[PDB]
Amino acid sequence: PKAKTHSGASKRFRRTGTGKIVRQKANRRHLLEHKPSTRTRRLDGRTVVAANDTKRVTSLLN
Amino acid sequence: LKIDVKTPAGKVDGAIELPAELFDVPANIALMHQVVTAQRAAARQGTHSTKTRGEVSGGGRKPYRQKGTGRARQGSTRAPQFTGGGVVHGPKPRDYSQRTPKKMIAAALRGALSDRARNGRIHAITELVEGQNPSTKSARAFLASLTERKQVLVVIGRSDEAGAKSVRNLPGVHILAPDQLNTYDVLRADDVVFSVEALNAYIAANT
Amino acid sequence: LKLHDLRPARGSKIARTRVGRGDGSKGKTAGRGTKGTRARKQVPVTFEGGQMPIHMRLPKLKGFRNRFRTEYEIVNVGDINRLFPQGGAVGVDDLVAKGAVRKNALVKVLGDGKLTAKVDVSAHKFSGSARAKITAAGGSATE
Amino acid sequence: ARVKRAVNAHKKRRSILKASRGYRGQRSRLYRKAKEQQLHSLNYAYRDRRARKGEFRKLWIARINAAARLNDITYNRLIQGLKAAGVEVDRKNLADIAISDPAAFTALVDVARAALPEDVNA
RNA sequence: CGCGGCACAUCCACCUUGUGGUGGGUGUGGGUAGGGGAGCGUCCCUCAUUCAGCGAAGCCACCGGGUGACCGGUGGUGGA
RNA sequence: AUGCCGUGGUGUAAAGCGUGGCAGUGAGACGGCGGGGGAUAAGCUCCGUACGUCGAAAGGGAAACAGCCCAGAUCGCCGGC
RNA sequence: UAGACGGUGAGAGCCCGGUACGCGAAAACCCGGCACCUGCCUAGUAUCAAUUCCCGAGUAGCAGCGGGCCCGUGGAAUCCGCUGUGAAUCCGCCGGGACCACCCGGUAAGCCUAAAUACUCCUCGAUGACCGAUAGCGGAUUAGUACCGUGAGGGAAUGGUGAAAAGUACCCCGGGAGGGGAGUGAAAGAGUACCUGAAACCGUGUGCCUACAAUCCGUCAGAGCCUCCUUUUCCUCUCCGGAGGAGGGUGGUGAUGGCGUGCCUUUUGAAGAAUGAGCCUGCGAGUCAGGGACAUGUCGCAAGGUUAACCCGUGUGGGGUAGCCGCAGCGAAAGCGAGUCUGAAUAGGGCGACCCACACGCGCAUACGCGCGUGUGAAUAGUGGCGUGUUCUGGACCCGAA
Ligand SMILES: [Mg+2]
Ligand SMILES: [Mg+2]
Ligand SMILES: [Mg+2]
Ligand SMILES: [Mg+2]
Ligand SMILES: [Mg+2]
Ligand SMILES: [Mg+2]
Ligand SMILES: [Mg+2]
Ligand SMILES: [Mg+2]
Ligand SMILES: [Mg+2]
Ligand SMILES: [Mg+2]
Ligand SMILES: [Mg+2]
Ligand SMILES: [Mg+2]
Ligand SMILES: [Mg+2]
Ligand SMILES: [Mg+2]
Ligand SMILES: [Mg+2]
Ligand SMILES: [Mg+2]
Ligand SMILES: [Mg+2]
Ligand SMILES: [Mg+2]
Ligand SMILES: [Mg+2]
Ligand SMILES: [Mg+2]
Ligand SMILES: [Mg+2]
Ligand SMILES: [Mg+2]
Ligand SMILES: [Mg+2]
Ligand SMILES: [Mg+2]
Ligand SMILES: [Mg+2]
Ligand SMILES: [Mg+2]
Ligand SMILES: [Mg+2]
Ligand SMILES: [Mg+2]
Ligand SMILES: [Mg+2]
Ligand SMILES: [Mg+2]
Ligand SMILES: [Mg+2]
Ligand SMILES: [Mg+2]
Ligand SMILES: [Mg+2]
Ligand SMILES: [Mg+2]
Ligand SMILES: [Mg+2]
Ligand SMILES: [Mg+2]
Ligand SMILES: [Mg+2]
Ligand SMILES: [Mg+2]
Ligand SMILES: [Mg+2]
Ligand SMILES: [Mg+2]
Ligand SMILES: [Mg+2]
Ligand SMILES: [Mg+2]
Ligand SMILES: [Mg+2]
Ligand SMILES: [Mg+2]
Ligand SMILES: [Mg+2]
Ligand SMILES: [Mg+2]
Ligand SMILES: [Mg+2]
Ligand SMILES: [Mg+2]
Ligand SMILES: [Mg+2]
Ligand SMILES: [Mg+2]
Ligand SMILES: [Mg+2]
Ligand SMILES: [Mg+2]
Ligand SMILES: [Mg+2]
Ligand SMILES: [Mg+2]
Ligand SMILES: [Mg+2]
Ligand SMILES: [Mg+2]
Ligand SMILES: [Mg+2]
Ligand SMILES: [Mg+2]
Ligand SMILES: [Mg+2]
Ligand SMILES: [Mg+2]
Ligand SMILES: [Mg+2]
Ligand SMILES: [Mg+2]
Ligand SMILES: [Mg+2]
Ligand SMILES: [Mg+2]
Ligand SMILES: [Mg+2]
Ligand SMILES: [Mg+2]
Ligand SMILES: [Mg+2]
Ligand SMILES: [Mg+2]
Ligand SMILES: [Mg+2]
Repeated sequence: PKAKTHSGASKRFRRTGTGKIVRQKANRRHLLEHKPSTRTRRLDGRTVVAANDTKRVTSLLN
Repeated sequence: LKIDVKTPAGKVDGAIELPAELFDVPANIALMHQVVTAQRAAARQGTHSTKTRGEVSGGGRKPYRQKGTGRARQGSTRAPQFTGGGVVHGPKPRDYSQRTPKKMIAAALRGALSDRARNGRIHAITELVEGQNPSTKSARAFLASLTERKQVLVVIGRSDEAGAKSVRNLPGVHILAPDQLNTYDVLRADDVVFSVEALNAYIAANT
Repeated sequence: LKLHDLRPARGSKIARTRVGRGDGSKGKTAGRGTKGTRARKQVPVTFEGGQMPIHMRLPKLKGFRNRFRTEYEIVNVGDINRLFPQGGAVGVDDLVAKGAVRKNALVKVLGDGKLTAKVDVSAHKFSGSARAKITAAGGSATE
Repeated sequence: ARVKRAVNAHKKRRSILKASRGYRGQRSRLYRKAKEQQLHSLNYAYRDRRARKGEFRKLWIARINAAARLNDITYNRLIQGLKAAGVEVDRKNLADIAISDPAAFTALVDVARAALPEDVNA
């Protein structure tokens, strides 16, 4: 039986050209009036997955 | 590199050149071992079977009450710890055969035949029996003249029925077609005996 | 020769671990030890003890996927130069035969590496740098 | 293939039962009880092989003390005097001498007494 | 600490001077959960070889052996 | 006073750091010192302590006596300190 | 052309049934062929005309409520059901994922249709790195039997003398049962309680110890007895053999001295007065599947590696390029590409490519390199198979509820 991948994990993670796994950052969907532009700029963009969670994230993605 | 072609109840009548790329390949023991193992694995039937606790006859109801008895609770009478109960992790029908790549298979066969040729255990003959009537006596005499060892492999064309039947029932003689050569049979054989047409067909097939 | 002479390469075959067979090996708990969930079952990978998991507390990657995207099989002028030091007309089937590109696919030429041979290559959708390098070397880049 | 356990399984049973001969009760008859007694027996033997060195030294010291006090000196001062005289005769051989050659033991006592200092309390 | 046997690691020189062996120093060798390494014994198949109604297997006794799981020899019973 | 951060020397094989495979553990106990709760009682309860032992540590001492004192068992010896 | 298998007083190609190979069917049935027989064909072909008719109805469409499609009602197309309303016949109608226009495709609401696919109560012929009497079917034995239940149902246990009954004539003790002597048999150390014949368990004989002692039953120290062998001096009968004397060593026993809180599980901690175990023999728990996922060892080929289905072969062999992975990345995407995205930015950032232990010419600095042309040759790389560890979906290490 073919292995199945996790749907939410595939929707929330992706790999780069050399094999790193990147993600987007939370706290940036609503309630933006009180957040300074410095905070929102920090939350903007993509970032790599922590070395503590990389094993579980890899297992989810595979 | 050059073997002599012999005739039954006769003498030499030709010579056949063995190309180096087919009969001079170095012997790779590990590769030959892997290919031979895969062959013997594919040769298995794998028709063993047992019954699990779900497949043993009966055993549906809970035999008695859990509490107030003074005995172990049992759940079913076909639990594996019971006599006559099911088998745990027992044999089931299996398919033993591996996916050995063609390059490895061919390399192992070529190495086996190279070993045979290098040691000088390859013989070529025109035919096994003069006429169209098989004769095990004359065939056995011819092979005894050619060689004296217990195991012999005979490679003859699929259309040479008289030669096939003449050596069919000789002990220690194995027969196969040119396109069915393989490492296990070649390595089991002490000597390899080729018909001229079979040798040419094999060489032409392998270019 | 002689099937009783074949042996496997060293280190290719190791004995399996049989895990419930006494005290001199993985003893009785068979490497589990515990008394909890892991003593009898597996814990699902998605489970994090009850707090919102990593794959649920993080946002979905933004965007969409193009249903009609066209993909090209690319090759660099450096590769072309290495494969065809003699120059001459070069086509998609020649690229496939030389094995620098997949078959039954659109071919796009990119401009990485250096090119000295004069080649009149034909493909789809050249790059600007590749076109410049082709015309500088003296060949032609046609779709 | 199905393998019957009996041929392999009886070897350790035979060895344990042969080793447990001479025990009384279940301990020489049943394999399960002979196994526990074998565990205890071998632990006891290991412990006692180390302890018997101390026990034999104790016996030698007692016999040497008896001989010394027979020759009117304490074990204390006899050992101290032999060390002073530089005699490195063993305690085992000292006890053997005490039992076998009393004249030799007496000579050793005089040697140790001479080697002792003039006042042992200074 | 003394004398003798074993093992692991490291260092020093030889042998194919790391696949590993030869000799010599130095350190180390309690151990549950657990991790790594290497082995004993039972059965079946294949290849080679060898024993067997002048007695196989199995069982029983005795005498020995190995660092362990365990092994060998001799006799008795037995009958493939 | 200690403890903590950095730095220059000296010493020390089985320290440390990175990245992978495979874990177990996440009920601790008593003792010393510093505290809270309690009545400054508890073989009470909760914290700290490059503090110890037990857990997972046999041997000698404390009459007996997981947790106290000494001391960490490769094997043999009818040797010594 | 026969060395398959089995039997026969122990391993048989030449002893037997057989095997290779070759012959064989009254009749019946199946299949095929030929006739009889049956039925169809008995002028319409093309051209033109574009005026008319027909082209499957309570159907399609539409609305409501549902079902099902990757699609959980959603912007929801296509398909199916009930309710209501309800068309047109080619200038018709339906489809191409709401819908509209254009274009493309097709011709619903009638019916039939081989082969490639699925299965084995059953009948022949084979096979097994399957079981071998607690196994394998519940069932080698009277087996769905005995037995249990009102019933639906549940559901066992029990194989082996010997080559051949040659199955012990006869005599004796005995009511018999049973035994002894004879006898058969290679063997009764095969006697219808029968091949081999283990352990628990129960006797009989015998060596040692034990009735003033407080014992996890052992261990270390240790006298004394008993037994069997050897070195001495003695019976020198001595070819003896050894009584006997001493010594030494085997083996059995163990007066007496010290030390010593059973095993497992679970626990901070149990000899524990916490759990479990009367005893022996047999059985009883990390397995298998998948071109699954991750990591490793090893092997083949290598910028390539590899086939799936399937085809052909007595096989494990030969074909088979569809596909998969590698071969360039960045971006939500259009797209661009060794760069790309954000951005006004040729700013900075993120991700991705890019080598130097070096030389030579170029500008370079005292040197060190900074990009280029080559070597002083600066080293990459994947992929397929097979082992091992872990993991996924499966009953998934085994056992256990209400
Ligand atoms: Mg938003
Ligand atoms: Mg803002
Ligand atoms: Mg059932
Ligand atoms: Mg149930
Ligand atoms: Mg049954
Ligand atoms: Mg069964
Ligand atoms: Mg193939
Ligand atoms: Mg246990
Ligand atoms: Mg583990
Ligand atoms: Mg746990
Ligand atoms: Mg716990
Ligand atoms: Mg447990
Ligand atoms: Mg799941
Ligand atoms: Mg919550
Ligand atoms: Mg005794
Ligand atoms: Mg000591
Ligand atoms: Mg130590
Ligand atoms: Mg250790
Ligand atoms: Mg362990
Ligand atoms: Mg005989
Ligand atoms: Mg056997
Ligand atoms: Mg025997
Ligand atoms: Mg502080
Ligand atoms: Mg680690
Ligand atoms: Mg907790
Ligand atoms: Mg806690
Ligand atoms: Mg305090
Ligand atoms: Mg307090
Ligand atoms: Mg407390
Ligand atoms: Mg404390
Ligand atoms: Mg614990
Ligand atoms: Mg202690
Ligand atoms: Mg410690
Ligand atoms: Mg102590
Ligand atoms: Mg002293
Ligand atoms: Mg036969
Ligand atoms: Mg119609
Ligand atoms: Mg509708
Ligand atoms: Mg629906
Ligand atoms: Mg819908
Ligand atoms: Mg309608
Ligand atoms: Mg559309
Ligand atoms: Mg139909
Ligand atoms: Mg059909
Ligand atoms: Mg049965
Ligand atoms: Mg039996
Ligand atoms: Mg009835
Ligand atoms: Mg007779
Ligand atoms: Mg007999
Ligand atoms: Mg018999
Ligand atoms: Mg009986
Ligand atoms: Mg019998
Ligand atoms: Mg008395
Ligand atoms: Mg007392
Ligand atoms: Mg005692
Ligand atoms: Mg005591
Ligand atoms: Mg408790
Ligand atoms: Mg108890
Ligand atoms: Mg008790
Ligand atoms: Mg208790
Ligand atoms: Mg309890
Ligand atoms: Mg209780
Ligand atoms: Mg009980
Ligand atoms: Mg396997
Ligand atoms: Mg590999
Ligand atoms: Mg992308
Ligand atoms: Mg922005
Ligand atoms: Mg940039
Ligand atoms: Mg490789």
